[PDB]
Formats: sequence, C-alpha cells, structure tokens
Amino acid sequence: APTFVSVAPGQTARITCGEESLGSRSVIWYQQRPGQAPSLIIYNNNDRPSGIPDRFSGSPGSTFGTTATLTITSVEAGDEADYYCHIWDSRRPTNWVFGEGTTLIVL
Amino acid sequence: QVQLVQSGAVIKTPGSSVKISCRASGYNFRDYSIHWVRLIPDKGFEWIGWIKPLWGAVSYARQLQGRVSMTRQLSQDPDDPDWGVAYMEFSGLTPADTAEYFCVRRGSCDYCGDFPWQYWCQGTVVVVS
Amino acid sequence: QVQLVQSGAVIKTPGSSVKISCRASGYNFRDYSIHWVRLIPDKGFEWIGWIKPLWGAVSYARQLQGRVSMTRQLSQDPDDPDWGVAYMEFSGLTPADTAEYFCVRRGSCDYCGDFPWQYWCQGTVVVVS
Amino acid sequence: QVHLQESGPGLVKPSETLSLTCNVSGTLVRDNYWSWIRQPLGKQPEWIGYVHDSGDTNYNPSLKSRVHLSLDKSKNLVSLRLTGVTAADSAIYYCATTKHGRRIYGVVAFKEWFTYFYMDVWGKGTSVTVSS
Amino acid sequence: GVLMTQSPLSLPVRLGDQASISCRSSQSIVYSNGNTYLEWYLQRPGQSPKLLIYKVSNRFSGVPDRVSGSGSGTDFTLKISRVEAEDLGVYYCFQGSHVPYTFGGGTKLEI
Amino acid sequence: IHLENVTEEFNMWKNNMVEQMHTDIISLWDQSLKPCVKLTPLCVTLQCTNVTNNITDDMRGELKNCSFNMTTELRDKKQKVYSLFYRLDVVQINSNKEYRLINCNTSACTQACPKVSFEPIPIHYCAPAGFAILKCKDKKFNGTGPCPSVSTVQCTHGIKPVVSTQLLLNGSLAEEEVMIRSENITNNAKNILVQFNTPVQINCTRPNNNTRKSIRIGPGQAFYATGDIIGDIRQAHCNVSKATWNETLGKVVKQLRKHFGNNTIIRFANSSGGDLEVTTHSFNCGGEFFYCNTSGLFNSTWISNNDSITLPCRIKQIINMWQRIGQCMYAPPIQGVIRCVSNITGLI
Ligand SMILES: *[C@@H]1O[C@H](CO)[C@@H](O[C@@H]2O[C@H](CO)[C@@H](O[C@@H]3O[C@H](CO)[C@@H](O)[C@H](O[C@H]4O[C@H](CO)[C@@H](O)[C@H](O)[C@@H]4O[C@H]4O[C@H](CO)[C@@H](O)[C@H](O)[C@@H]4O)[C@@H]3O)[C@H](O)[C@H]2NC(C)=O)[C@H](O)[C@H]1NC(C)=O
Ligand SMILES: *[C@@H]1O[C@H](CO)[C@@H](O[C@@H]2O[C@H](CO)[C@@H](O[C@@H]3O[C@H](CO[C@H]4O[C@H](CO)[C@@H](O)[C@H](O)[C@@H]4O)[C@@H](O)[C@H](O[C@H]4O[C@H](CO)[C@@H](O)[C@H](O)[C@@H]4O)[C@@H]3O)[C@H](O)[C@H]2NC(C)=O)[C@H](O)[C@H]1NC(C)=O
Ligand SMILES: *[C@@H]1O[C@H](CO)[C@@H](O[C@@H]2O[C@H](CO)[C@@H](O[C@@H]3O[C@H](CO)[C@@H](O)[C@H](O)[C@@H]3O)[C@H](O)[C@H]2NC(C)=O)[C@H](O)[C@H]1NC(C)=O
Ligand SMILES: *[C@@H]1O[C@H](CO)[C@@H](O[C@@H]2O[C@H](CO)[C@@H](O[C@@H]3O[C@H](CO)[C@@H](O)[C@H](O)[C@@H]3O)[C@H](O)[C@H]2NC(C)=O)[C@H](O)[C@H]1NC(C)=O
Ligand SMILES: *[C@@H]1O[C@H](CO)[C@@H](O[C@@H]2O[C@H](CO)[C@@H](O[C@@H]3O[C@H](CO)[C@@H](O)[C@H](O)[C@@H]3O)[C@H](O)[C@H]2NC(C)=O)[C@H](O)[C@H]1NC(C)=O
Ligand SMILES: *[C@@H]1O[C@H](CO)[C@@H](O[C@@H]2O[C@H](CO)[C@@H](O)[C@H](O)[C@H]2NC(C)=O)[C@H](O)[C@H]1NC(C)=O
Ligand SMILES: *[C@@H]1O[C@H](CO)[C@@H](O[C@@H]2O[C@H](CO)[C@@H](O)[C@H](O)[C@H]2NC(C)=O)[C@H](O)[C@H]1NC(C)=O
Ligand SMILES: *[C@@H]1O[C@H](CO)[C@@H](O[C@@H]2O[C@H](CO)[C@@H](O)[C@H](O)[C@H]2NC(C)=O)[C@H](O)[C@H]1NC(C)=O
Ligand SMILES: *[C@@H]1O[C@H](CO)[C@@H](O[C@@H]2O[C@H](CO)[C@@H](O)[C@H](O)[C@H]2NC(C)=O)[C@H](O)[C@H]1NC(C)=O
Ligand SMILES: *[C@@H]1O[C@H](CO)[C@@H](O[C@@H]2O[C@H](CO)[C@@H](O)[C@H](O)[C@H]2NC(C)=O)[C@H](O)[C@H]1NC(C)=O
Ligand SMILES: *[C@@H]1O[C@H](CO)[C@@H](O[C@@H]2O[C@H](CO)[C@@H](O)[C@H](O)[C@H]2NC(C)=O)[C@H](O)[C@H]1NC(C)=O
Ligand SMILES: *[C@@H]1O[C@H](CO)[C@@H](O[C@@H]2O[C@H](CO)[C@@H](O)[C@H](O)[C@H]2NC(C)=O)[C@H](O)[C@H]1NC(C)=O
Ligand SMILES: *[C@@H]1O[C@H](CO)[C@@H](O)[C@H](O)[C@H]1NC(C)=O
Repeated sequence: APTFVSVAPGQTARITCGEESLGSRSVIWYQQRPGQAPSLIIYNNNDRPSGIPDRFSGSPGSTFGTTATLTITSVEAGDEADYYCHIWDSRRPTNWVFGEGTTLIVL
Repeated sequence: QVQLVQSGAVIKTPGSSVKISCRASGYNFRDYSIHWVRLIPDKGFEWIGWIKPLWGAVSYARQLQGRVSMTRQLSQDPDDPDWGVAYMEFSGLTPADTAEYFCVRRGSCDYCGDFPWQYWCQGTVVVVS
Repeated sequence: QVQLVQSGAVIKTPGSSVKISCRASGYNFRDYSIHWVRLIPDKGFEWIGWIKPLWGAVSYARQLQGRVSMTRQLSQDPDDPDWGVAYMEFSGLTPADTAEYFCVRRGSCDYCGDFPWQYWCQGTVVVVS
Repeated sequence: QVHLQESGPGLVKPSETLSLTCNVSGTLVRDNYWSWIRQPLGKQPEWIGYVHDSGDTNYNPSLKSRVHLSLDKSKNLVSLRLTGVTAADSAIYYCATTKHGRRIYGVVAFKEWFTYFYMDVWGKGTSVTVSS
Repeated sequence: GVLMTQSPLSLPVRLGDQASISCRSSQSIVYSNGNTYLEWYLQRPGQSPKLLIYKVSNRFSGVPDRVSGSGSGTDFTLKISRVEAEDLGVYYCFQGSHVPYTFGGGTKLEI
Repeated sequence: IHLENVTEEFNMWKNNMVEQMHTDIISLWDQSLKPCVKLTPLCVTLQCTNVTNNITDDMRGELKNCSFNMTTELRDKKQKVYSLFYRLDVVQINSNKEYRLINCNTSACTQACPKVSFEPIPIHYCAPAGFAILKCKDKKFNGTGPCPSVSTVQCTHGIKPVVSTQLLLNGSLAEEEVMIRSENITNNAKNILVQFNTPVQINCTRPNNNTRKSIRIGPGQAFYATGDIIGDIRQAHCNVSKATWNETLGKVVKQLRKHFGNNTIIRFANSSGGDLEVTTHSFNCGGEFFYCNTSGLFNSTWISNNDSITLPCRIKQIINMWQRIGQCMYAPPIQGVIRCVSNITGLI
C-alpha cells in the first residue's frame, strides 16, 4: 500500500493519487508528519493557502480521464511525511474516505 | 356523416372535479377544432373554450381560467383514423355550475368561418349537490 | 476541400521494406488517380508511379520495378464513402533512397490533364542507416 | 491563534456509549464549520463529517445511526457521542475546523455547482482503545 | 422601399488622410442582367449634385484617381485616398436595379 | 420590373401556393427517408439503469444507460450492447425495472442517414410559361386589401424553409416599422403574425460532449447509438439579450395599441398547455432537435402610460413531425459540443 516516492533532494517528485477523473474536479492535498497531526498543503486544484511554502504545484482539474498529481521540486529532510489526496469529482458521489497513502522519503 | 356522443349526466358533490368525454366520428379528426359551450338556465349561452386536436392547442375563456382543462386522444392506426376523443376536466364546483354542456364542431363548408357550428353533442346535465 | 494526410518520417535500416500510407478525404475517392513522386536532395524530382483505386490498376516507373508495390483500401459504407487509403510498400533499400516522398492527385478541373497536380501530401522523410 | 484539545475516556469497553470533548482557542463555537475525522493506525483517515449551528448537521452514511455530534455554547466546546463501540473503533480521533468553497463549472441558475470542504487546522488526538 | 442606410454621416477628415463612407441597402441591388448600377454624388453648398462613380467601380469621366467604390450585396463602401478641400460636403448613394430609386441621408466630409 | 397606375387586391389568407408548399415539403421530406434503414430489429426489451452522476432525491436525471440483446451480421450469434437514451423515449413496461421504446406500439421507425443534412437552403419558386408572379412593394401594407404599387417578377426571392412553432427563425425583416398582421383581430381563433424589424440574436447550445458508436444490426446496417459522455453532464440551453428583448416588446406594444384603444392593459403569459412541441418552441440546430421552455420571455405586463436571459431546453431523439399516423424519425446523435446563432424575427 505505501507507494515508495524515494527521490533525491533537489529533484522533482511527482505524486499520483486517487481515481481516474470523470468530470471537472477539485483536489485537496494533505500531509501527515510522523507522530503528529495532519496539515493541508493544497486546497484548490492549483492553489495553496497563505503561509505554506511554495514549490507544491497542482495539476489543473479540467483534464478528463487522468489521475490527480502533485508536483514537488527541491525536497529536503523536513518534507518527510505521508501524503493524502482528496478529490471532489462532479460526477461521482461524496468521498467519505481519503486516498491511499503515498509516503515520501528523501535521499 | 358527423356523429357526436357524450357521456351521461352526473350528481357531483360541491368542490369536486368532473370529466366529460366528447367522442367524435365520421370525419378526419385531425382537421377540425372542437369547441365547448354551456347552457345555464336563465343565463343564456356561454362560451367556454376550444381545442385543436392536431397538437392540443387550447384556448380558454378569461373568466374560467385555472379551473378548466382539456385533453385529446387521437386514433393511432392506419385503418380507423376517424374516431377521436376530447376530455374536459372541470374543477372548483359551485351549485351555480349546475347546467348543461355541449361539444360542437365547426361547419364543414369552406366559406363558413371558425365559430358558426353545425353539429352538436346530445348535451350532458351536470348537477351539484 | 481536398485533404491528403501522409504518415510520419521514419528511420529505417538498410535492406528493409517501408510502408507509407497516404490517406485522402473530402472527395469521391473512387474517381481520381493517386500518383507517387519523390524528391531526392540535389537531384530534382523523380516520378515513381500511379494507381487507380477503382480496380487498383497500378503502373510503375521502369527503373524501380521489382521493388515497389501499391495497394489501396476503399470506404465501404453508404454513410462515409469519401475517405480512401493508398499504401506504398518500398523494398530493396539503399542509402541513396534517403529522400522525401509525396502522394499527389490530379487537378480537379475537367480541362486539366492527367499529370498536373493540384493537391499534395505533406511529404514523408525516409532516411536509411 | 487557534488550537484544539481532545479528551475521551481512553480505555473503552465494547458495546459502550462513547463520548468525546474538544476545547477551543480564540475562535468560538458559533463562528466556523466544525468537523470530526477518525484515523486507524497505519491507515488513511476517515472523514466522519462536519457540523455547524442552524441545521448544518450532515453525517457520514457509513455510521449514520450510532453517532450524534454536539456543541457547547456555555463552556465553548465541541462534543461527540458514539453508540455501541466495536473492535474496529480503535482509532485516533480529530476535532478540527473546516472552510467552505463553491466550485462552479456550468450555469449557476441550473444548480451546476457544488460545495467542497477542506480542513485548515487540526487537533492533537486521543487514542480511543477498545478492549475488555 | 430599398432605402439606403449611410454610415457614417459626419467625417471631419484632415487634409491628406483617407476617408471611408459606407452604405448598406435593405435588399441586393443586383440588376436582372448582372451589372448593378451604383452612383456616388458630390455636393458643395451652392452647386448642383454631380456624379463621381457610375458602377461598383467604374467612374464618371473627369473624376481623378483618388476615389474608389467597392463592396458586395448590400455593403458598398466609398474610399478616398487623399482628401482635399473640394471633397468637403455632402455625398450620397444611389441605386439602379429597379425603380423607384432611393437616395440616402447625406454624408458630410469636414475638416 | 415595375408597373404603374395599377392596383390589385391581394390576400394572404385565402391565397394558394402556400397550400401546395405544405404538400411539397412533406412529399419531398418523405423522399429523403426511404433509402435509409428501418428499425424493425430494435424494438426489443431494454435493461436500463441510471447514468453515473451525483443523483438527488427531489430532482431527477435525464439520461438512461440501457443494455440489450441484439443480432449480429450472422443469424446464429447474438450480442449484448448498450447505449444512452433520454427520458422522453423510453416507457416502463410493467425489483427490476425494464423499459421499452415509446413508438414501438404504433409504428416501426426510420433512422435518417447521417450523410444527409437538414440545414435550410434558399429555394426560389418560379412560374411556368403563361403565368406571372406579382409582388406588392408597399411599405405600410397589412397583407389584406389593395396594394397600390405592384411589380411583376420572374421568380421569387430567397425563401428558406425552417421549422419552428413559436419565435420563427432566420425570417424576412420588416422594412422600417414593426408590423402586425392578422385576418380579423376581433376574432381570436386565427393566429396573429408579428413581424418586427431589428432581429434579436439568439445563441443556443448543448455543452455536453458526445461520442457516436456504430452497432451492426445485419448486412449493411448501422445503428448509430450514443457512446460515452466525456466531462460534465450539463443541460442544453439558450441565451438572448435582456435589453434588446425589453426594447422589442416595447415596440410591439406601441404597435398593438392601435387596434385596441390607447387605454388598454396588455400582458403576456406562458402557453396554456397541450402536447410538447406547441407549449415550448422547437428548432433544428445543425441536425438535432430542441424543445426549449419559453416561460422566461413572456412574463410581463404593460401599463397604458450586461446580463442576459437563459432558458433551458430538452432534447428528444425521435420526432413525429406533421403528426403522421405511420411515421417517426430516429435522429442520429452528433459529435462534440454544439451551438448555433440565429435571428428571432417574428412572433406568432
Ligand atoms: C449563456 O448565458 C449564461 C449566463 O451568463 C452563461 O453561463 C456562464 O457560463 C460560464 C462558462 O460556461 C460560467 O463561467 C464560469 O466562471 C467561473 C467563475 O469565474 C469559472 O470558475 C469557470 O471556469 C473554470 O471551470 C472550467 C471547468 O472546470 C475550467 O475549464 C476553467 O479553466 C476554469 O477553471 C479554472 O479555475 C478553477 C478554479 O478552481 C481551477 O480549478 C482550474 O484548474 C482552472 O484554473 C466557468 O468558466 C459562468 O459562471 C456562467 N454564468 C454566468 C452568470 O455568467 C453561458 O455560458 C451562456 N452560453 C452561451 C453559449 O453564450
Ligand atoms: C439561421 O441562419 C444561420 C446562418 O446560416 C444558421 O447558422 C449556421 O448553421 C449551420 C448549420 O447549423 C452552420 O454550419 C455548420 O458549421 C460548423 C462550424 O464550422 C464552421 O467553422 C469551421 C471552422 O472555421 C469551418 O471549417 C466550417 O467551414 C464552418 O465555417 C461545421 O462544422 C458544420 O459542418 C458539420 O456538418 C457537416 C454536414 O455535412 C459535416 O459533414 C461536417 O463534417 C461537420 O461535422 C456546418 O458546416 C453554420 O456555421 C451556421 N452559421 C454560422 C455563422 O455559424 C442557423 O443554423 C439558422 N438557424 C436554424 C434554426 O437553422
Ligand atoms: C451531491 O448532491 C447532493 C444533493 O443533495 C449534495 O448534498 C447536499 O449538499 C448541500 C451543500 O451544498 C447540503 O447542505 C445544504 O446547503 C444549503 C445552503 O447553505 C443549506 O441552506 C441547507 O440547509 C443544507 O444544509 C445538503 O444538506 C446536502 N444534501 C444531502 C441530501 O446530502 C452533495 O453535496 C453532492 N456531492 C457532491 C460530491 O457533489
Ligand atoms: C453503462 O453501463 C455499462 C454496463 O456494462 C457500463 O459499461 C461498463 O462500465 C464499467 C464501469 O462502470 C466497466 O468496468 C471497468 O472496466 C475496466 C476495464 O475493463 C476496469 O479497469 C475497471 O476496474 C472496471 O472493471 C466495464 O468495462 C464496462 N463494460 C462495457 C462492456 O463497456 C458503461 O460504462 C455505462 N456507461 C456510462 C456512461 O455510465
Ligand atoms: C406557467 O406558470 C405556472 C406557474 O408556475 C406553471 O404552473 C406550475 O407548473 C408546475 C409544473 O407543471 C407545477 O409543479 C408541480 O410539479 C410536481 C412535480 O411532481 C407535481 O407533482 C405537481 O402536480 C405540479 O405539477 C406547479 O405546481 C404549477 N404551479 C402552480 C401554482 O400550480 C405552468 O407550468 C407554466 N406553464 C408552462 C407551459 O410551463
Ligand atoms: C435511479 O433512478 C431512480 C428513478 O429516478 C431512483 O429511484 C427513485 O428516484 C426518486 C427520484 O429520483 C427518489 O425520490 C427515490 O428515493 C428513488 N428510490 C430509491 C429506492 O432510491 C433510484 O434511486 C436511482 N438510483 C439507483 C441506484 O437505482
Ligand atoms: C441477453 O440474452 C441472454 C441470453 O438469454 C439473457 O440472459 C438470460 O436472461 C434470463 C432472464 O433474465 C435468465 O433467466 C437467464 O438465466 C439468462 N441466461 C444466462 C446464461 O444467465 C440476457 O438477460 C439478455 N439481456 C441482456 C441485457 O444481457
Ligand atoms: C387591413 O387594411 C385594410 C385597408 O387598409 C382594412 O380594410 C378596411 O378597414 C377599415 C377599418 O379597419 C374598414 O372600415 C373598411 O371597410 C375596410 N375595407 C375593406 C375593403 O375591407 C382592413 O380592415 C385591415 N385589416 C387589419 C387586420 O388591420
Ligand atoms: C469532446 O471529446 C473528444 C474526445 O475525443 C475531444 O477530442 C479530443 O480533444 C483533445 C483536445 O485537443 C485532443 O487532444 C484529442 O486528440 C481529441 N480526441 C480525438 C479522438 O480526436 C473533444 O475535444 C471534446 N470536446 C471539447 C469541446 O473539448
Ligand atoms: C451570442 O454568441 C456570440 C458569439 O460570437 C456573441 O458574439 C460576441 O460575444 C462576445 C461576448 O463575450 C462579445 O465580446 C463580442 O463582441 C461578440 N461579437 C460581436 C461581433 O458582437 C454574442 O454577443 C452572443 N449573444 C448573446 C445575446 O449572448
Ligand atoms: C419553465 O420555467 C419555469 C421557471 O422556472 C418553471 O416554473 C417553475 O416550476 C417549478 C417546479 O418545476 C416551481 O417550483 C416554480 O415555482 C416555477 N416557477 C414559477 C415562476 O412559477 C416551469 O416549470 C418550466 N417549464 C416546465 C415545463 O418545467
Ligand atoms: C442576423 O441579422 C443580422 C442583422 O443585424 C445580420 O448581421 C449582419 O449581416 C450582414 C450580412 O451578412 C453583415 O454584412 C453585417 O456585418 C452583419 N452585422 C453584424 C453586426 O454582424 C446577421 O448576418 C444575421 N444572421 C446571423 C446568423 O446572425
Ligand atoms: C403505447 O404505449 C403508451 C404507454 O403506455 C400508451 O400511452 C399508448 O396509448 C400506447 N399506444 C397505443 C396505440 O395504445
């Protein structure tokens, strides 16, 4: 179940999560630091809130028939956390469970 | 020929809804309008409305809108296209509505216009308790 | 309109066989000829051959016989009869065969002759290792 | 400056009416949409759902019957009640706030839009243990 | 009627620049053989109105090489390349397809 | 050419050459169908279900995903195949819930060939040798009574055939004013033609994205069913401009008050009822038929002193035009997001 996103630091990580898209969607990306609470990183399809760091780019949600991705550049040791996607598809019903965890480990 | 058959008379409770089925036969039913006229005793005649059976284009008198409704049923077979049914649904009854109802057809001639009728159903008494 | 779409350019090893599909659309494909012509760099043009798709009657140039083959495929439906496909198969490759190939159609006017072409495919680069 | 504080009994027998509390900071109970989320150990979280004053009381259709959320305007807390604790209930539980948003894709007059939610901040948790 | 709609009326045009006066008809002005009969007028205050062009393109004899008509169907635009003081005043459209003919309203060139 | 000192009484109401054109267009409409496929093997038991969508309890979906047995090119084997249909073409035959087509209890149906189009084209009528066609060229002329300036002609001008019930489209513009015309306005059983001058632009669209899917019924047979819908399941609709419509009603009220006294309240209302394609208004937009609710225009009253209007539509696939006893026409679904632009020109 944990997909291994082993990446060298300074490089680009691409995390895929969730079901293949049918309608227009809205994705939310979270993260889970070990031993701690969750925290949001991305709230719209390509929008991050205030105070959060940059370099977390999101795919636009108008693509019809792909999987939700998340582009990170220049990772570090503090970025070691499990990830979760949370899609809102305008055709499928309300998702009462998150995606499957894509753990992130830096080289 | 042209034949026009209605249903029988009816006792109805006040505030109810009534249905009258005027059945026509002997002519191509998709061509001529069907009008509805009422006779109240000691009031004279009174127009109600008309229907065109081709699409169910209806039109009602102003002082009875919201209360009356019309439907039609065509004949869908390649052998008997002639017979047609018109239904009147009439709601919001008063004891003043006790009267006699007629279904009529336009006269078949070319120069006679829309309103002067020729044929008449045998008339149905509607009596309100 | 008259549209001629070829395939893409391709690397090929020496001594192989290469297939090039010229797809025509926007006209009745069963009527006109499809000619194949080549452009070698620093040689000028060079004719290759022609095909008539009604029965697939082909004819080749002299100095390329035994090496070229032409097939066609029609549209067999009463809905979309316009589109047609002409395949060229070209065998016995040499490094001199690195060139760019073109499928063409006769000009559509009635007084236009058989050879002066109007419409041209986008050209396919063939390159031999 | 906002943070929360969960508290439960901690050691729970099966077939028991569970209850939980959540203390607030800065933002009072009236202001914002609240949400409870569970997460089993080594598993994805399970968004149990959200609550707000004045008729915003939608629940998860997974449980749908044995869970009732509650508020505390007097002491300014958020509380929860579960009925019939099972063995799969051993999960760390999160009270949290959330923010709305109207995602519009078609014509607004034809109801061609939908509301999405997302948790801005989180709590600390309490490992509710189901055991004999 | 087949009344012409002139656009625009007032054109204050500096000396040396271009000018464009369009007319739009209600119908097509196609005469029953193929040759539409369009005309463009002059007017100064105090002179009788006289002709510059008598076709889509072909011009009155004596008219210099700066005025040109073009267009199709309903839309017919006059274009003057270099505007002098003689060009000032009221211009018109005119039809020749079928009677009764209709003049426009009058398009003034100014400075 | 023209003609002088001449006056002829006309008529539009007891005029001929319209009585033969309604026969001509129907008789020509039948000829473009007989070379095409019949749907005898398709009136069959259907197994339907809802399309994948967030469905509500109160409001309802409008597409049904249906699967059914079907023949092959060969006669021994059969196949299972599925398509999408609208709510207005299946009825429930009577746990499970299985449907059937609507027109199968009255008439087998004709698929139109997808090669032919239904777009309007100019038609010029012409009179043969030994006749003539006169044309009134008056400005103020209500269509009945003597025209004082006639003009003969060899053939008529551009006459395109459209099909629409309310709000006729791509019509002929009035000259300067707005003209109402009728046979006898104190009578009501005759319609009232209203022809105005400035055309109201109307945009109409379906934003959904289709896919056609060929199903071979037998030798040389192709049932073009609807494949999958890519994107957002959305509703077809039309737009008109608010201010232009509020203006053009203001013109026709000023015209209507000439026949009814200046001190008269004029108001407008939705259609009184009946079958489908007389309550709404219908049209064909690039090969597909709409039925579009027009309550959003006729909601007014008129005292004797950036936005736009959307109005939602419905799409049937089988039509029953001219209400013929042995006739229907399955229309082929067309690809892509579809829209068209037109000129509302007259009212009825
Ligand atoms: C008839 O008239 C009506 C009434 O005016 C018209 O209805 C309007 O239709 C438009 C579009 O059809 C609609 O516009 C929306 O505006 C929203 C708010 O600005 C936009 O958010 C939205 O675009 C986004 O969604 C699309 C589909 O998902 C994306 O493809 C698009 O790129 C936008 O997505 C961006 O933003 C999101 C934000 O999260 C992001 O996730 C994406 O990655 C991307 O960056 C629509 O365009 C209007 O709201 C409608 N209503 C009104 C009142 O105007 C109708 O169009 C008219 N029809 C015709 C034929 O004229
Ligand atoms: C009232 O009057 C107006 C004015 O004519 C009508 O509007 C026209 O409607 C027709 C048919 O609905 C439109 O014709 C269609 O246009 C499509 C758009 O393509 C245009 O643009 C591309 C891109 O530049 C050009 O390549 C192309 O030549 C067009 O200019 C076409 O895609 C359509 O072709 C489709 O159908 C044919 C049918 O044989 C297929 O074979 C093709 O493969 C293709 O799928 C078609 O040509 C026309 O564009 C409209 N005009 C304008 C200005 O938009 C209204 O329809 C009319 N009102 C009513 C109710 O009919
Ligand atoms: C799928 O569609 C259903 C349609 O019922 C959506 O459920 C509804 O969502 C609304 C929120 O947009 C819920 O709240 C309501 O909001 C209004 C506006 O504030 C409020 O006044 C009402 O009192 C109500 O609280 C509504 O309860 C809810 N209904 C149900 C039955 O769940 C659902 O969100 C859609 N899901 C997706 C993923 O599209
Ligand atoms: C209409 O209903 C039919 C019912 O058969 C739907 O077809 C089936 O749709 C399901 C998904 O809902 C497909 O299952 C999926 O198949 C892929 C690849 O085989 C697999 O990776 C998935 O895990 C899942 O099993 C199924 O293949 C498909 N069958 C056929 C014959 O198409 C159809 O999708 C429905 N249409 C709409 C618009 O909902
Ligand atoms: C003209 O406007 C009036 C006023 O809105 C429309 O009357 C309304 O019509 C709708 C639909 O017929 C009625 O809705 C209800 O829908 C439920 C759905 O199941 C049904 O069970 C009810 O019996 C009823 O049909 C609505 O009640 C009705 N308004 C009133 C006050 O009765 C009328 O439809 C409009 N005309 C046209 C041609 O649309
Ligand atoms: C499929 O569609 C049918 C009919 O629309 C649904 O059945 C009922 O639909 C009405 C209105 O949509 C609801 O008010 C009822 O509650 C529905 N009944 C039931 C038992 O759900 C049906 O729900 C739809 N979905 C499925 C999965 O069959
Ligand atoms: C298509 O044909 C098959 C073959 O008969 C149908 O399958 C049978 O359906 C009946 C009634 O539902 C069952 O009693 C049989 O047991 C089915 N056969 C088998 C082998 O299971 C099928 O229902 C038809 N329709 C569709 C949509 O597939
Ligand atoms: C159409 O116009 C004609 C004449 O312009 C009208 O005919 C006359 O109308 C007046 C009053 O409307 C009557 O007094 C005359 O007796 C009519 N003459 C004839 C020969 O009919 C005609 O009424 C107009 N029709 C409409 C519907 O406006
Ligand atoms: C409707 O769906 C079709 C599905 O094919 C879309 O066509 C694709 O469009 C994308 C966008 O450029 C292309 O990359 C694909 O190659 C197209 N597919 C094919 C098979 O050609 C079409 O764009 C959709 N319509 C709209 C308006 O988006
Ligand atoms: C109907 O659609 C057409 C599409 O071309 C509209 O025409 C353009 O609309 C845009 C609006 O974004 C304007 O900015 C352009 O100036 C319009 N073009 C022209 C030539 O004027 C048209 O406005 C639409 N009509 C309505 C009523 O919505
Ligand atoms: C045409 O549009 C009107 C405007 O929405 C529809 O009327 C509404 O119908 C709903 C129920 O379907 C009612 O709750 C609303 O009160 C109605 N609005 C008004 C202003 O009365 C009408 O239903 C549409 N036509 C059809 C056939 O559905
Ligand atoms: C609808 O009517 C309008 C009238 O305003 C037409 O628009 C003009 O058409 C002429 C002839 O094609 C053009 O020379 C003008 O430039 C058009 N004016 C504008 C503002 O576009 C229009 O062609 C008609 N048809 C449609 C489909 O809109
Ligand atoms: C066909 O079936 C429909 C659905 O019940 C019904 O209303 C109609 O009367 C039927 N047709 C005939 C001719 O009976």
